[PDB]
Amino acid sequence: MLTLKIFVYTVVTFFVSLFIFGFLSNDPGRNPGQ
Amino acid sequence: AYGDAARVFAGNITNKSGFIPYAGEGFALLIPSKWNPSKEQDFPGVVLRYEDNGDAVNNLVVLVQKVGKNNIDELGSPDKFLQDNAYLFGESAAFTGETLSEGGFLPNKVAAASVLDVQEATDKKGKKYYKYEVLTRSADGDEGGRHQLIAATVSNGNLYLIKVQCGDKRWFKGAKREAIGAWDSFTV
Amino acid sequence: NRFGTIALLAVPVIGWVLFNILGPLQNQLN
Amino acid sequence: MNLEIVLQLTALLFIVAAGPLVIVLLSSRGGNL
Amino acid sequence: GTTGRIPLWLVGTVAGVAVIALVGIFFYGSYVGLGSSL
Amino acid sequence: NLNGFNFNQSVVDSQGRVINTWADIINRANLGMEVMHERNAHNFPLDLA
Amino acid sequence: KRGWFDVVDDWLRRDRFVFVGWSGLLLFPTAYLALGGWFTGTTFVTSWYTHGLASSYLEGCNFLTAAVSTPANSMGHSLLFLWGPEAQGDFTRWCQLGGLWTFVALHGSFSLIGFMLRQFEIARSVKIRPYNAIAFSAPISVFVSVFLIYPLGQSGWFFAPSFGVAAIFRFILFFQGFHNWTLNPFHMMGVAGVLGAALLCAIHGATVENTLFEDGDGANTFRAFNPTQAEETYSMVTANRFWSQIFGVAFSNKRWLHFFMLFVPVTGLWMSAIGVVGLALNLRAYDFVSQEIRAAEDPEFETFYTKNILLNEGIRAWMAAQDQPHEKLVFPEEVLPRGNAL
Amino acid sequence: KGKGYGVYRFANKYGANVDGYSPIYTPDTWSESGDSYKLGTKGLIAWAGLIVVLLGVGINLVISTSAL
Amino acid sequence: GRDQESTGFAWWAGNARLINLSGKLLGAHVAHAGLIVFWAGAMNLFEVAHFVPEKPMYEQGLILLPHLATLGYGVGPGGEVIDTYPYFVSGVLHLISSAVLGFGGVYHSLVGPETLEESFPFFGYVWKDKNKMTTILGIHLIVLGLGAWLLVWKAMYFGGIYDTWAPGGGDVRIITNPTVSPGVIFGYLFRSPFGGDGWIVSVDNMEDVIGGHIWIGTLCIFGGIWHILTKPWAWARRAFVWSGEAYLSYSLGAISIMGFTACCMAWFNTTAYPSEFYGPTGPEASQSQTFTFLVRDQRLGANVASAQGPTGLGKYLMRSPTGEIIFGGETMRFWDFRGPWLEPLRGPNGLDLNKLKNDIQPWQERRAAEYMTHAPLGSLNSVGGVATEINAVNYVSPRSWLATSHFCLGFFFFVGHLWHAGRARAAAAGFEKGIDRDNEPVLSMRPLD
Amino acid sequence: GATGERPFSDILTSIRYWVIHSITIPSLFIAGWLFVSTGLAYDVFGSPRPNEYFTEDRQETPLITDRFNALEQVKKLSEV
Amino acid sequence: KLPEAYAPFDPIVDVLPVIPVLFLLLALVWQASVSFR
Amino acid sequence: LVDDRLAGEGTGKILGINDPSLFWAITIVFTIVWGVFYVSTREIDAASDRENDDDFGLTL
Ligand SMILES: CCCCCCCCCCCCCCCCCC(=O)OC[C@H](CO[C@@H]1O[C@H](CO[C@H]2O[C@H](CO)[C@H](O)[C@H](O)[C@H]2O)[C@H](O)[C@H](O)[C@H]1O)OC(=O)CCCCCCCCCCCCCCCCC
Ligand code: CLA
Ligand code: CLA
Ligand code: CLA
Ligand SMILES: CCCCCCCCCCCCCCCCCC(=O)OC[C@H](CO[C@@H]1O[C@H](CO)[C@H](O)[C@H](O)[C@H]1O)OC(=O)CCCCCCCCCCCCCCCCC
Ligand SMILES: CC1=C(/C=C/C(C)=C/C=C/C(C)=C/C=C/C=C(C)/C=C/C=C(C)/C=C/C2=C(C)CCCC2(C)C)C(C)(C)CCC1
Ligand SMILES: CC1=C(/C=C/C(C)=C/C=C/C(C)=C/C=C/C=C(C)/C=C/C=C(C)/C=C/C2=C(C)CCCC2(C)C)C(C)(C)CCC1
Ligand SMILES: CC1=C(/C=C/C(C)=C/C=C/C(C)=C/C=C/C=C(C)/C=C/C=C(C)/C=C/C2=C(C)CCCC2(C)C)C(C)(C)CCC1
Ligand SMILES: CC1=C(/C=C/C(C)=C/C=C/C(C)=C/C=C/C=C(C)/C=C/C=C(C)/C=C/C2=C(C)CCCC2(C)C)C(C)(C)CCC1
Ligand SMILES: CC/C=C\C/C=C\C/C=C\CCCCCCCC(=O)O
Ligand code: OEX
Ligand SMILES: [Cl-]
Repeated sequence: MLTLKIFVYTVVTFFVSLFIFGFLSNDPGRNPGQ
Repeated sequence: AYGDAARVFAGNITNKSGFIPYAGEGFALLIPSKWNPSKEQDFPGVVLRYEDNGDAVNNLVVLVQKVGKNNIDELGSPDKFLQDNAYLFGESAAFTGETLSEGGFLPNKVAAASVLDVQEATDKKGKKYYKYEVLTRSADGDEGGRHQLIAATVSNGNLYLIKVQCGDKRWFKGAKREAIGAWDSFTV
Repeated sequence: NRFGTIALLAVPVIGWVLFNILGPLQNQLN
Repeated sequence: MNLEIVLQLTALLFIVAAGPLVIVLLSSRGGNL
Repeated sequence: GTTGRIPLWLVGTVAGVAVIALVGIFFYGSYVGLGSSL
Repeated sequence: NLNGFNFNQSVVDSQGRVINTWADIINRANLGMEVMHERNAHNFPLDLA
Repeated sequence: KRGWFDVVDDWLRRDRFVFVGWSGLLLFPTAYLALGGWFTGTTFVTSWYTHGLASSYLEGCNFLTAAVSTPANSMGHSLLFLWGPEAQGDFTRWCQLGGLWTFVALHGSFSLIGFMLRQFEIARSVKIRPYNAIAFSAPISVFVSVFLIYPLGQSGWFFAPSFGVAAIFRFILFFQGFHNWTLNPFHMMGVAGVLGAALLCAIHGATVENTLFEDGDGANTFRAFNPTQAEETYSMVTANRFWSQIFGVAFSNKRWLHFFMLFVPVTGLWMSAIGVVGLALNLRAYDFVSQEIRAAEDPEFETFYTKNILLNEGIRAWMAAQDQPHEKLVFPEEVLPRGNAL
Repeated sequence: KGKGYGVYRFANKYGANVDGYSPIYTPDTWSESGDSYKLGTKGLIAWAGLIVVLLGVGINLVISTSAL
Repeated sequence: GRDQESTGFAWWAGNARLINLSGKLLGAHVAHAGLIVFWAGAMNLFEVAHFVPEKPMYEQGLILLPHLATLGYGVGPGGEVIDTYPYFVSGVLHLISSAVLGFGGVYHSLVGPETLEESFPFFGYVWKDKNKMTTILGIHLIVLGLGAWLLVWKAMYFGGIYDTWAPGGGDVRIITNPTVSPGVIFGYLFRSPFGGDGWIVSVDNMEDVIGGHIWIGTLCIFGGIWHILTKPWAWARRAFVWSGEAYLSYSLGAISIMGFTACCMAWFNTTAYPSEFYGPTGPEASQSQTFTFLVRDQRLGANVASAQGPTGLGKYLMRSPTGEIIFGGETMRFWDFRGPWLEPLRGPNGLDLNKLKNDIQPWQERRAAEYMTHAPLGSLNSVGGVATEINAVNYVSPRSWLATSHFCLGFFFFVGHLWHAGRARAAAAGFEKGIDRDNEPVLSMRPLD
Repeated sequence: GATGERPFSDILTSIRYWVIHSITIPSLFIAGWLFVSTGLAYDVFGSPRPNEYFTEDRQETPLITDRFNALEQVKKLSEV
Repeated sequence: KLPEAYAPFDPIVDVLPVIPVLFLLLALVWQASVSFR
Repeated sequence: LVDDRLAGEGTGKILGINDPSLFWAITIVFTIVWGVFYVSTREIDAASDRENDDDFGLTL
């Protein structure tokens, strides 16, 4: 059961870190406006 | 037509005591105004029955039975009189079996009655009364128990008895006032 | 008599309306 | 018609009448609205 | 005779006050009298 | 637990008796479907939850 | 225009603030009478002698609890005319007997007929297509099946809906307790249609309002439109791409979009009407026989369907005594179904 | 910044905007009468007398028909 | 004022015409603050004038008075109101200060300078000037930290605050040893929001509250000083939208979270919201009902420990899914409740059978009965009891009002944050007024599959 | 445009309009008040006054059982 | 209740809290008088 | 007891960490993603054809 908890924690933190550091990567500049 | 004007700008309420007086054949009592007449005759000798609009558990009934004795004490002691008239709380005749899985009940018993208070007193006229206060509990335990108020007397060779029922749930929510008022107003 | 009171209340209203509007009403009719 | 109720109604009328009174005063005199 | 009109915003304000007073009277009458549970 | 309007026993006649209403019929239906929503899950008279 | 018909048609089909038309002669009197009957019944007429309740402002009821009540069950399906063999010309006793309900219903049905006729006539005068008139068939069918066909297949008008808020709520609860109306596939289609229509309305409004075109310099975009313009005011290509990448499918045809918008709620309401027509004869999808048999044989099998069955049983048992005074049901407190401690 | 469109881009092509197409407040079409009361000051005085009398009658009737 | 002719904003969006007018915006904000103080004072005066001493606070529909009671003003041992003068003083002070605030707002909105960037350079700002906005943020952070420290000083030196867990009944104590342990402070903050944990709503003593307030005051002061002396870094300039509407959206999201937290704290907490002034909570009423029924049935000669219910689980006492002895029935879901009248009967492994068999006190029984009858159930027209009751009781719990109102406010302000964040992101990019017909972005992309 | 009637904005801002209608609307309001207060509403539409819900004869709710004698039955039930 | 010295001013207190709603209505009235320019 | 379980629900742990392995997993994954982002954040900024001065960002 501890292995499942470790695996789920790893997956969740991976996806949340992806979300955070993707929205930190100059997101407002990705628009078609001139 | 009628011609009666509407009671506009009237600062008085016609009835606010919460009780409606009743004059019967040899007895009188104050019936709660929020109750309605009923057509049920559960006990022998029923001459009056009223039940609450919001709950049929709250009710009162008046029994006038024929007896030989001219006085209430000749029917026995108050404990003996209550023991003889134990059918007023109903019977568990439909349940025919043995069980041991009840909460606070004797074996093979799904109901019980706790005699909380007994009293013997005489009215202003000089007629003796037998007053009881019981709390009957069920195996399932609906309403958290039922409160039974009984006042019995004998007049002109007939036994006059009143039983007022009120669920505990309504009893502690403020409906004990009407039940106690109806119980204390029984005059013969 | 109860309806008579309401009718008597309504009479001056009709009188006033007729007094205030008779001219233009007659003009519109022609 | 209680005296307390009459006083409450009077106070409510005074408070309510203080709102449009400013607007009426400023509109009648041609103020900067 | 009497030149001039009535402001439409004044008319609207008076009508709104009247309907609000009517609704308030209805609520007060709901809290006392007939159908007030007491 | 901030329920809807409760117009139960609201219309009362001069002597104090209760005149029923469609709200009271709805209340009777609610009482019918209340004492049966969980048969054996209750040990005490009030459903405070 | 010289004939009587020609001059009457010239006056009736005139350009006016309120269009009268040939259908106005049927619509306006009946609609006015129905509205007046409802208002009079809710304000002054009571329901003490036909139902045992109070249903008027005069007796102390608010907007929610005031209604025009149905006649007693003894009257059966009588049309209850003011001059009929029951009221016999007495207006006060006609009102007391419940004749205002039939008055309102019979005038309202003809008002609905007149309104569809008015839609047809106005569409023909302006030289367009009668799809709006076709769309009113769903409300008319709902009204016909609920207020006429269902009571006509029952004991009497007593089991019809009463014109009020709490009365309609009681009607809904009765339909749940006795008919198991929630478990009817036709009602399920009706619910799906209504909810899908609301979804379509919201999504179309938002999509049009958020794909507009820059036709002005102000932040208030409502002033950059002109009804007589040629170009469309929003970007169908952009809307289609957005909804294709978000949802997976999207509209590419405005005509198909708007026909689907018309089609969904009408079909839902018609299906619900068919369901109520079937229910008029107590042909209710009430139970699953396999589930009942399995629960009877095995005292351990329980699903949500059985719990709903028990709830319906409780509703029936506890509402029967007061909802149907004619049956004169006296129920001892020990025969009513009840749970433990509740 | 503005692009020079104004309130409506095609104002010249279609004449005006939606506001200039279907107005709901046109004082030009208002009746020439109605801005002056023909009955004058005497009519207003008669109206004041009538409204005072009617208010008194109404309050008297409301008080009398009620239960005080 | 202005008009749609020279602004482009309609009358229903007229407050957007003063986005770039610093003086008028300041006047509007000052007037709104005056309105808030006016409501506080007027409501306090209304509640103090309609208060009777024969009924508890929660039975009279009061929501501002219990806030002053928890600060130890005009209350005594056990939670009984003794003096009602400090409430009057607070209301009068608020109402009088509202006049000054309103005059300042009216002046700054009507006849004050329209744009204070040329005459008052210290107070002037530009929405796109990051340094000035950060400086203002730091100043207000310092002010908030001072407010938190002001709250801290009350519980220490100026008479203290009401403590519902004090020995010998609740009373106004003085907090001498606040909990400033990093492990304790971080335990509340990074706790789960689910049952049993409860996040910060589960704070169960006033020492933790005072320690957390010391922490928050120090943090706010340090952060204000940090922001006054610095400017946003590259990683912050690369991630945010810098405009007034964007800042508004950020604040809206923050205060929506705050509103949801306030709703949950009002519904669930018992330390900062004593039941003596707010009434019983949700679980508290159920636990009280089970307790009083157990007491009554025990007085009738029954074995509560060995009593068996209809389902075979236990009528009065059962076991929680982890082992603790808990009350039986449907109140088995509320076994996480912890109240001052129930803790003395609880041992290391749950409820103590001997303690509740021989050492139950009449004051505990009275508290249980009172919290049983005053359950937080009611209707919209203020009718106490379940939905299938009669018109006899005029009562709705103060917890219900606060919880419902603040959940509604929190949800609506979350929606407002969504609206304003979207509009700010679109307007900064430059397509908030629609798509450009000449250069439509979609027409330049390759078609999908 | 316009269908050939006086604009509502023109009518509602007229001294003549507000002189005529300073009498009619209050007159109708007072007429309705007098209709209710004089007891006409009870008599015309047959609604029970608060003291006429239950008579000394019957203390239960009324019930109509006959369809063709309904007039006489409701006359008997309404007896005071 | 209010202190005995402030008893005569009780009716003033009973109507205070509606003033913010009156303020919102007053803003609407001012916009109407300005004629929604 | 009959069986074994983690026995951690309703306790109040920081981030639900009862074993240091969860902390190690969280920290390692976060650090890896942060390092990957940190290497490239210089190149990402240069796509705007502007320098990250005090006037950088989406402004209005
Ligand atoms: C950093 C980002 C987030 C990371 C984590 C995200 C996890 C997401 C998981 C998926 C599910 C969604 C979240 C479920 C939350 C359930 C909250 C709950 O069961 O309970 C909420 C808890 C309450 O905790 C309670 O706290 C209580 C406190 O205990 C003690 O409290 C007092 C202490 O003195 C008394 O002594 C009392 O007797 C004693 O019991 C008890 O412990 C209870 O058992 C416990 O449940 O509140 C709180 O955590 C405080 C408020 C929390 C936030 C607001 C919640 C409400 C709003 C929901 C979201 C918005 C909805 C609207 C917008 C919709 C559209 C977008
Ligand atoms: C505009 C059309 C209109 C229509 C379609 C209806 C429809 C209806 N009304 Mg309503 N009504 C209306 C207007 C209308 N009403 C008006 C203006 C009033 C005055 C307030 C009323 C007042 C009213 C009352 C008081 C009642 C109704 C009721 C009804 C029903 C009448 C049943 C009946 O037997 O009819 C009569 C039958 C017909 C078939 C008539 C048609 C006969 C044709 C034209 C032949 C003519 C031949 C004849 C021998 C010669 C006559 C000519 C000569 C005298 C000049 C019916 C649902 C009843 C009700 O709803 O009960 C619940 C009822 O009680 N109505
Ligand atoms: C929360 C309250 C509130 C506040 C403080 C403001 C504030 C402001 N509004 Mg906004 N507004 C609001 C709500 C509010 N508004 C609402 C609800 C709407 C929708 C109807 C609008 C719609 C709106 C529009 C359409 C406009 C504004 C504008 C303005 C600003 C200019 C004021 C002015 O020129 O006219 C003030 C006009 C008058 C002379 C009326 C004076 C009445 C006074 C102020 C009443 C308050 C007095 C009080 C009774 C007593 C205080 C005195 C003290 C001693 C106690 C001002 C800062 C204007 C703007 O954009 O400026 C550039 C403008 O164009 N507002
Ligand atoms: C009023 C509230 C407030 C607000 C709105 C801001 C706003 C801002 N801060 Mg400031 N700050 C504040 C208070 C505030 N701060 C306080 C009290 C402190 C002292 C701790 C600081 C210290 C601070 C630093 C050190 C930095 C900022 C920075 C910034 C900017 C980056 C936005 C950001 O947070 O990234 C979005 C948020 C995140 C990606 C995650 C943050 C959430 C944290 C990690 C949660 C856990 C809390 C943390 C471990 C603290 C311990 C908890 C406590 C019990 C001790 C932004 C302008 C940055 C900057 O630009 O400076 C010029 C920066 O580097 N702030
Ligand atoms: C705070 C920094 C935020 C940075 C930006 C984040 C952007 C959004 C990212 C995605 C967020 C949603 C998904 C999160 C999934 C992982 C979390 C999870 O499931 O934890 C679930 C775990 C459950 O942990 C459980 O713990 C038990 C013992 O207590 C047992 O050990 C269980 O085995 C264990 O699973 O809970 C936590 O990790 C606690 C999280 C506490 C968070 C505190 C945040 C404080 C600062 C913010 C305050 C406001 C927060 C919002 C409040 C209002 C909301 C309306
Ligand atoms: C126009 C219009 C409208 C409106 C309506 C209405 C109905 C309104 C109203 C309004 C109003 C009705 C307002 C009011 C206001 C008020 C105010 C603003 C007040 C204030 C006050 C104060 C501030 C006070 C103070 C005081 C104190 C506290 C103490 C003692 C003294 C005194 C009293 C002074 C409508 C919607 C229809 C539509 C559109 C248009
Ligand atoms: C029966 C009958 C008849 C008829 C009659 C009529 C036709 C009547 C009418 C009547 C009417 C025609 C009435 C009306 C009424 C009305 C009312 C009563 C109203 C009210 C209103 C209100 C209350 C409102 C409210 C509101 C407000 C204020 C706010 C917003 C919303 C609303 C709008 C809702 C006849 C004789 C022929 C024959 C026999 C039978
Ligand atoms: C600008 C503007 C606005 C706003 C405004 C505002 C928001 C204002 C506010 C204002 C304010 C916020 C004010 C206040 C005032 C206050 C006062 C004036 C007070 C007074 C008080 C008193 C007088 C008191 C007395 C007393 C005492 C001392 C004790 C006890 C008893 C009594 C209570 C009697 C509007 C919306 C219109 C729109 C346009 C623009
Ligand atoms: C007084 C007190 C206390 C204390 C408290 C404290 C100390 C607190 C703290 C708190 C805190 C310290 C908090 C914080 C928070 C934070 C947050 C909430 C954040 C957020 C963030 C965000 C939202 C972000 C976003 C983003 C991303 C992710 C990406 C990119 C973009 C951006 C940046 C936008 C206690 C409980 C002991 C007890 C009671 C009392
Ligand atoms: C080179 C030295 C420099 C810096 C290192 C400093 C501190 C390291 C401290 C702790 C690292 C392990 C953290 C463990 C967190 C708690 C885990 C748990 O709760 O089991
Ligand atoms: O679980 Mn589902 O439903 Ca909430 O109330 Mn109590 O618990 Mn049971 O009963 Mn009712
Ligand atoms: Cl339980």
